[PDB]
Amino acid sequence: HRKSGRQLNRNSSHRQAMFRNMAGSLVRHEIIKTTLPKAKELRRVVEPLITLAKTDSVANRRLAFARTRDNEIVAKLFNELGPRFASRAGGYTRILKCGFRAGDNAPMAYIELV
Amino acid sequence: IQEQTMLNVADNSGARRVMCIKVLGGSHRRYAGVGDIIKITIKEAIPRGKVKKGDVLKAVVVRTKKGVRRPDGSVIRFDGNACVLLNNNSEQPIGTRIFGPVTRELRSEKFMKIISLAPEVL
RNA sequence: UAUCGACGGCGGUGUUUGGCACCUCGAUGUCGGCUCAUCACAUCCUGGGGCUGAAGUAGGUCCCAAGGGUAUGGCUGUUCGCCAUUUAAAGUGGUACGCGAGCUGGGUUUAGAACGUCGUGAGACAGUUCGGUCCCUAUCUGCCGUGGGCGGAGAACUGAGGGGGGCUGCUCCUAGUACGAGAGGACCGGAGUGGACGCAUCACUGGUGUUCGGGUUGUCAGCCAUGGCACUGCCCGGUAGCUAAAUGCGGAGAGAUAAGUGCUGAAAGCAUCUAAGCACGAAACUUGCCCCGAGAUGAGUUCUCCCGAAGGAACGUUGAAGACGACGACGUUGAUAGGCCGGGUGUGUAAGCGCAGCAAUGCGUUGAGCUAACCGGUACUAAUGAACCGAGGUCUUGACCA
RNA sequence: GGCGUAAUGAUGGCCAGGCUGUCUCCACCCGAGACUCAGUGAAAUUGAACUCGCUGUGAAGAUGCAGUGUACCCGCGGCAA
RNA sequence: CGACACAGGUGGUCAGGUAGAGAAUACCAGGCGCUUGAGAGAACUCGGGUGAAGGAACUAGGCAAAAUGGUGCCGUAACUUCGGGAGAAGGCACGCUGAUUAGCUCGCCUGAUCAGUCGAAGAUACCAGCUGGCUGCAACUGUUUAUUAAAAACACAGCAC
RNA sequence: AAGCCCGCUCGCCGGAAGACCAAGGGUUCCUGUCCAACGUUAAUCGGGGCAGGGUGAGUCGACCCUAAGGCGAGGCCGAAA
RNA sequence: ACGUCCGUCGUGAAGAGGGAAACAACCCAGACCGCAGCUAAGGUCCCAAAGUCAUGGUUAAGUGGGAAACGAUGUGGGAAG
RNA sequence: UUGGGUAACACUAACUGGAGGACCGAACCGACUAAUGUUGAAAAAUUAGCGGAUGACUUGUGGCUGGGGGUGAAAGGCCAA
Repeated sequence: HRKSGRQLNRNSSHRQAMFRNMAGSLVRHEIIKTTLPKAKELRRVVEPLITLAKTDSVANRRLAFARTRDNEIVAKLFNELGPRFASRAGGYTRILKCGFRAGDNAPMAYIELV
Repeated sequence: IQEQTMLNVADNSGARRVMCIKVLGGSHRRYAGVGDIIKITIKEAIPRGKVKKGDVLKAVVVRTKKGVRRPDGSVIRFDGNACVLLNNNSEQPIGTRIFGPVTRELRSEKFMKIISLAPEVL
């Protein structure tokens, strides 16, 4: 084999996809629940997304509504949740894994936004 | 270079192109490198004067497409392929002048007369 | 009697052919080739030798030898043939004429048809020709590799035996000289290089990428900018890495024999290589060297771990590991992974605005942005708790110690 | 019925230009799987025994005859004698 | 209908819903997700898309694959029942953008002109003849083994008894 | 409750899985209550099991007639379906 | 040609037991039961049960078993010029 | 049909017209070479190619002819797998 790259749990398409959505979920509701590879890569769908969207302007707000198709939680990312993370670099919205739930055995935390 | 291949001439015997037949002292799946004498049968030339177009003679490959590496590590590659016709007189070109550069290992150790007529040396 | 060698006589092999029907036709479907795996020798060149129509040279015939190498086309379905251009050599035979529960099917023994021959004829003819199917998820056994246990376990090692090849040619220092009227035409050793078969490694050269960048069509977000979909739309290019027409490395020597060359010395007080003894003498033999390897029955070793506790299996986070299992690192005495920053890279000129321009989009501001499956710094985030497998120092019996 | 013959014919053989892996030799990737896990769950197939090895013998290439030696258990994957 | 909720078979109407050379791709309307799942970047195929150099050398046969393969202009051989063969062959152009001319009543119709301009590629994204020569046979379309042969087999107008 | 239902997001089809019908099948349609049996998993779902309800035309179709053709009666033939 | 047809022998037939390593036919010898003794096959140093038994001799080859047309002062013995 | 040359026979040019069991084809038709499949749904299907394509065509329904039959452009082909 080779080095550790991304992780296509399924195929190619099913693998930009998925990232979007369940990405705008951590801005609409400070609580999300996926699996193991869960939002570990969604921690990326958000920041990138924050920053380059930090300071309000034209060459930033657009990049926002490009990955996340939504007007509700695209403006709230501004005027809220920033300026709200001003003097803070990184640590945007991490999370500690949680024990697996019923049904499909798969441990899942709860993204959350600190 | 293999059998039934078409290469250009370097000497002035009246021949233009050449159709490689086989090599002398080499039994492999088609092959004929630079410095290896091979019997051939020219294709395009002067059908008069002395029966040229059709006769089978010997020649020495001088330039080829394949790239050869040198002690330094650099590889040299040419456009097409060329050769020089030789007569019965132990390794002796039939033509008068030769066109095209030549290698180094094809001088001192081996041929000393072909170099004397070589207008270029890489 | 120095190649050749009749008549005749005596044998070996059984590759050829004819072929005495006990074996199979309650049927091991046919030739050859093809493709694929396994187990050997009555050989052309080279090497070492015997005879010589062996003066020398050059050849003829025969023995030995596989060590390396036997890599190719045109007509025909054809097998063993017309032939062509190379080749130092490019032998032969067995394996149920090895090999179809591995392949190929081009051939022969089907339904059509054509043709000749036989027949009045349908039709026929081991006569020919065009088209025409050849199956199965192996249970057992065998072998090639990988593991779990058993002889109390973690870690680090050893390792009987098992597997292995070298050959040929060119060039330079010495020959178109020695020899011979001429023609013609040979020879240690030390080195460089040309053809080839054997563990890896790539920095250099080169081949590749649904990372990435660019062009562009349809369509949607009104247009522009910037993007989604045809699971990179299509077209062009391309880094790491793996790879390749890439690169680094791959003994000598020693010992014992055969053919053969000799020593000493008898049987025959001579002589003699032998008959006892003995000195030398082959690319082959053993070893050296590299690879595999305790299911190598001499089936191993070591230390430490259960002999009431001096550990270990399970677990958690990741691999210089990996199909399951295993293996290896770490678990706060932490950098293992991610984020952030920086370093090292891939592309190529941004948003906006000014003046641009009718516009496409050409300009200036930007030799500007955007992006990454490398590395470092940095623990900021994420590596807890706790349970558990668990024999209990088995005997008969030599010295030393007390 | 013999000979011969435009156009046409998925008819048979053959040669050239261009092109192509068809071949000389061959890397990975993509979709859907294989390897493992939850649930749902047949049908084919077997005289008995059965882990052999080295020779010999036999209709002169049988694991099962003769003489010795030897053979640890189970499991996964393959190419398949 | 075929034993079964078997990718088989089965008549008519809607062929002007929107973009092009069309009852071709993408997409409203309408309908639907009723063609078993989860984890790991083996060896091991079938399907699939082409390779640096050579290139059929494979092969019974280039089978398979590929290539040419829109439109407009120029041009086009042997042969011939002069009908044809001929989109023979061969060669060029074919993007976008600005400003215009011509035909017509007009088209969101068609044919052109001048200038500027970008890419390797302009029919840059939906099909799609490769071409040529020799030879055997049958004339051709058509007919023929529904379940391995469509072939030089059969038939046919014509000729003859 | 991974495949019953709601919302959003992401897609498939378009002579087609769209709409209206013939033949044929036939109540399989709708509602309520359930599921032991059927649905190649589960099911609080069903074209499944049980009990009800639904297809109210003179001008729709049947009903009527006729074509190829067929039948019965008289005529004529050992005999006669 | 894995015969037709005669002859001798021998087996398959209707044969033990047993040796010959194994064996259809070579050698010896013929089946009630349980049991005792003594012999045959063959074997008798050990595994293996029975004498490492008696007299004499040969070979030295380990020959102990394929082997031939052909050669030999290897060696021993005998007769004759 | 028009115009032109010619007496005519007829010819040439343009136009008109557009046949032809003709060629490419929507829907599709046929189907040479291979692989897959071969306890396929079962009475023969899938994939990559390949050739031919308004008529003597294709198709629904109704009806007629039957076994030693008929029929048959004869293949021993067909007459409910």
